[PDB]
Amino acid sequence: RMVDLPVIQPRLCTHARWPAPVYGLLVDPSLPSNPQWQNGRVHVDGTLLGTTPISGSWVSCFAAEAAYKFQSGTGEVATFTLIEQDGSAYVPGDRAAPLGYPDFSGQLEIEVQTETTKTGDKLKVTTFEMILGPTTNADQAPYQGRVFASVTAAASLDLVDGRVRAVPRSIYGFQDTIPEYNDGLLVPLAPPIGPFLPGEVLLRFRTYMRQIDTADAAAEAIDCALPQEFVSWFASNAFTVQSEALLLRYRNTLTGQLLFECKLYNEGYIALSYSGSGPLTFPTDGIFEVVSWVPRLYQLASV
Amino acid sequence: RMVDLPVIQPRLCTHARWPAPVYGLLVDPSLPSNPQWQNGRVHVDGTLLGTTPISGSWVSCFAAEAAYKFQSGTGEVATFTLIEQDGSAYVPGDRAAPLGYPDFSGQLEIEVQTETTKTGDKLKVTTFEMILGPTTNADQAPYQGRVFASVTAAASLDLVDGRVRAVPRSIYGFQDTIPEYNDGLLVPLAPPIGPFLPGEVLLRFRTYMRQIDTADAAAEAIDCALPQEFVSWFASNAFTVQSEALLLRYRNTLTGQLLFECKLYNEGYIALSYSPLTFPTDGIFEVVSWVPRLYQLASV
Amino acid sequence: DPVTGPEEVSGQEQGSLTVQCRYTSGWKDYKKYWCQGVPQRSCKTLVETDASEQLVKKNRVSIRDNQRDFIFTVTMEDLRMSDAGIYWCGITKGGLDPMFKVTVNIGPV
Amino acid sequence: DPVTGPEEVSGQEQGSLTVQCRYTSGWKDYKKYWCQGVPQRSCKTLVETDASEQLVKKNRVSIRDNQRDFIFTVTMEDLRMSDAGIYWCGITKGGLDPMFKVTVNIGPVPT
Ligand SMILES: C[C@H](CCC(=O)NCC(=O)O)[C@H]1CC[C@H]2[C@@H]3[C@H](O)C[C@@H]4C[C@H](O)CC[C@]4(C)[C@H]3CC[C@]12C
Ligand SMILES: C[C@H](CCC(=O)NCC(=O)O)[C@H]1CC[C@H]2[C@@H]3[C@H](O)C[C@@H]4C[C@H](O)CC[C@]4(C)[C@H]3CC[C@]12C
Ligand SMILES: [Mg+2]
Ligand SMILES: [Mg+2]
Ligand SMILES: [Mg+2]
Ligand SMILES: [Mg+2]
Ligand code: NA
Ligand code: NA
Repeated sequence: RMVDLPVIQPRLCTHARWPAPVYGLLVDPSLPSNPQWQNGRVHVDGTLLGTTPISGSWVSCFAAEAAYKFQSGTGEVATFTLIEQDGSAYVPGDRAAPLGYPDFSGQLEIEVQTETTKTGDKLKVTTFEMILGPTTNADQAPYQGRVFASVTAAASLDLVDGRVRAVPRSIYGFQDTIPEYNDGLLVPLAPPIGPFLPGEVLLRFRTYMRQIDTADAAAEAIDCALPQEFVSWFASNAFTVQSEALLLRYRNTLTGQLLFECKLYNEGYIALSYSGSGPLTFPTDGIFEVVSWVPRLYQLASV
Repeated sequence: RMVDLPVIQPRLCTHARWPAPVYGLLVDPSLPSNPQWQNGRVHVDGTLLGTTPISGSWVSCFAAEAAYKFQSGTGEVATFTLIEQDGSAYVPGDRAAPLGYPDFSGQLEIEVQTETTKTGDKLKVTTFEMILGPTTNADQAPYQGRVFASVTAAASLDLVDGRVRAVPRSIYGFQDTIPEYNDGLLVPLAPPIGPFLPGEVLLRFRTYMRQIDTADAAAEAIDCALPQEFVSWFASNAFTVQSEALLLRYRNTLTGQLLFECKLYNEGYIALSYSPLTFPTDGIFEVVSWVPRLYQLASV
Repeated sequence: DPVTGPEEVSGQEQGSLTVQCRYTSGWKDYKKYWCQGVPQRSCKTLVETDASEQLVKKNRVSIRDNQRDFIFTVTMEDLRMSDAGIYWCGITKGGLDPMFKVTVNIGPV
Repeated sequence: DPVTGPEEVSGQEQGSLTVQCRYTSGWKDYKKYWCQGVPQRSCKTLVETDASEQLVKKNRVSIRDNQRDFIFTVTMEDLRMSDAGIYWCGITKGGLDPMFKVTVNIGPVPT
């Protein structure tokens, strides 16, 4: 079967690096051209790269066996022994972390189901604070299956150890650089996105994260190369690659207007020919359609 | 094109009624046989039913223009004027609520980005409490585009009105009954799942919700008829229906062992012949052929 | 605060108990009620007035609104041991009602 | 509490300031440091001891651990106004360090 794409508008899609809707579609030459994102990375033949998961509910989340201890001056401290989010054992291998683990930096608020021994309460949802990166003094090693989080508390929360699923509540001091995967040491990583022909720039699917910011009210953008629906589409179909890249058209299904042509490289990113200096945003109610295979040197018409 | 199914194990799928992974696959004759869920409802031909959305990030969420006022004795009160989660205007029509709105009852903790005027803080994430149903004294009308939530506070949180996306943090007093969609009046609803032939029971994809429980530590289960990946798969493919139902086989991808045979009815639910029985979640669903609605299955 | 009551009230089996919920003058011509159970805003309304001073009794519970002193009085009669739990003084309004939590304890005679 | 310091401290340009971080006896043989910036646990370490009482001087920050009274003193010299912000008294350990937030204010000299 010839490679095709799901008939879904980006505005109805799921983001691949933060569990939120896709809100924007744009190119921006002023941003880093070859980001080393580890989630939202898939090959057109279906191979998942980095820590990319299948389901959008795995994105920027983790699962663990949790052990709780109270330390005066810090609060309730959680030691998370990581597990793959479906329950199967996590073994350090050719990826940076368990599938879906956050691939950005900053201080992340996470939510977990906690059980207490305090009389009159049993099940509650506790917000924890967890530093991600870029460098920490907390010795985070998700590659080895262990991370530390804490909640500021004057007395012990009296929590019972057990299994948890952690979901992200907010990001503080966001930086789009890979987190501390292995206490400062190196890990296997999906390569930087690229290369691009001269004049080609990355197409960005953008969402905005819940954030903590003491001084700035502007929304915090985060980009991914492909929406999560495209990731599971390629992973489920397992197409055969018949050339070097795919020529795509982004067109309004109602009006028929062709908005642009772009190139979907085999390695899982989309390029547009754009010479402008500033960011150019696109409507999100179009549809991507595969036109044909093209060589990597195929020259696109500029946006 | 003949109908096919995504090659994904259930344990790797997204739940369709609460934003969490699928953890369980089971049938249970002791549960209500014909649930009237409004999310996770799709026709095999691609038609979305009820409030079912395309993306798993819309499930049990909403979007709104928020207006905040402090009321002594209650706290900071939020009036949410609902909008579809992509920003398009919500118009009361043939559905119970904006797409993806929760279709269960209880007290829901929600999280929204809030902006404060207090010096030293600007952007924060505030947890609100929002009663869903089954009946409330809060006059919730998501069908009409307005719901109310509150934060218990001794003084105002000093929040700025604006647009928000609300995601579910926990459920309190969960009940699998449709919420108060219209201040007690009735709304257009997807019909109850069914019917089933004698001996056929609903196949349930199960996850467990983050919960607030003062006395019980057991997990809070919630079922859906189809995983979210199946919903968007049918919605994007828009297959042609050639009969009444499709016969499916659920087999171990490694061993090849057939675990059970089932029927996927055109209306978007799976039935098995059973007289609670849980199944492994690492199998694959494979379409065998179209079958008549009266096709009798082999019992599990 | 719009409505205040006793934090805890106790009665005896087959007996009665009385709860006084005081409110501010603005809430005179609103309906008052006595609610039971949690979650708070899905509780079962046991009895409710019609915004008058007329006594209304349903579900073993009676209520009388004093609109001169701005206090409505709730009485629970023929108490059972199962009557213990969480209750609320309520004022019916559009949206979120003014409510006050009252804990009820029951014992033998 | 493992480590305590001044919640707010002020100095003047081209001048100096001193910060005292007191700790409990159990942390004597641990490394002590002076951190800068937020998020807390991604701060830039300006100066750090080697768990001894020997004085350590970096570009403009000094640290000396008094292990009899259990106080390590941080000194910032030749202050500039860009030095204002959030700082931390730190004790190096595996995992979450004991830390104390210090807000530093800088102003000009009255003229
Ligand atoms: C107490 C929680 C349920 C509440 C919850 O946090 N739900 C997640 C959500 O609402 O998004 C339980 C229910 C099922 C549990 C998971 C499943 O049992 C599968 C798996 C089993 C592993 O031993 C531990 C991780 C992992 C993944 C478990 C983590 C804790 C979960 C998620
Ligand atoms: C302040 C937030 C961003 C932070 C946030 O809440 N992100 C969601 C998450 O992290 O899951 C902003 C950024 C983009 C906004 C959305 C988009 O502008 C689209 C849409 C526009 C409508 O006027 C209001 C709803 C809706 C859907 C907006 C709700 C508020 C959002 C989501
Ligand atoms: Mg380290
Ligand atoms: Mg910001
Ligand atoms: Mg009503
Ligand atoms: Mg429960
Ligand atoms: Na009301
Ligand atoms: Na450390």
